[PDB]
Amino acid sequence: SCRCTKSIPPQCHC
Amino acid sequence: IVGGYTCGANTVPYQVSLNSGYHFCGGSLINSQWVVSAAHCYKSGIQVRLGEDNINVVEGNEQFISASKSIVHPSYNSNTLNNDIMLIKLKSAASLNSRVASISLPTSCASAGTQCLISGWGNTKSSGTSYPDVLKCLKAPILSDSSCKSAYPGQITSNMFCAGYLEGGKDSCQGDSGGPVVCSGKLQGIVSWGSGCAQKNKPGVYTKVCNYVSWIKQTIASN
Ligand SMILES: [Ca+2]
Repeated sequence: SCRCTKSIPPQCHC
Repeated sequence: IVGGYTCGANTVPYQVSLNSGYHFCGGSLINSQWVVSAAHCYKSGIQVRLGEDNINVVEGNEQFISASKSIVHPSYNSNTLNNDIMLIKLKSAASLNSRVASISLPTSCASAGTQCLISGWGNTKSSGTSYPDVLKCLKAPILSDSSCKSAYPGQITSNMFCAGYLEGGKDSCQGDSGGPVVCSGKLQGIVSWGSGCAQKNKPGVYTKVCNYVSWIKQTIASN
């Protein structure tokens, strides 16, 4: 599912 | 941090802010010259900021030190986020005392139900965006593996653990990455990822530090 790292900015995947 | 509280100046002395003209990730001071953070926070030109509370104002007790080298775990996979851990060596040793202090590495892994403290300068909004000036804190429990894997089927490796609340409302969020998850005075986790922030049945996922103690020690010893 759409998951994102909690950095600024986030890095998202699915 | 969503649904947390203001820590209070210098109550989390091992917390660091990674800065590149703005705060982008957190980290934990493990000794006078080494910081532990998340591999995905890697970038060049990192300035480590210690002893911070209000990240937008110089209030006293701050130490700004450039990163000498950043060591991302060799097996870090940016797609799966497996092995999401990075070590940063400081150009100069930090001055330790009360306002700035290191956190200890664990001797054993933490069990489900263990209460931990998560801290950071990340988004305080589950929906929208609101970055705080001061450091936020959140007490959260480590969840069981079965619940963690039920929430994120096929995505949880042995190097990760979930912590937080299944009912939503309290969680780490963007800007908190790389930050500490401290339980019983030991660094047990690193803020890594999640499906959104503070959403129902989607707790935060953290790098399991106890699986990397040997690697951290051997790497520091060689650098
Ligand atoms: Ca400051």
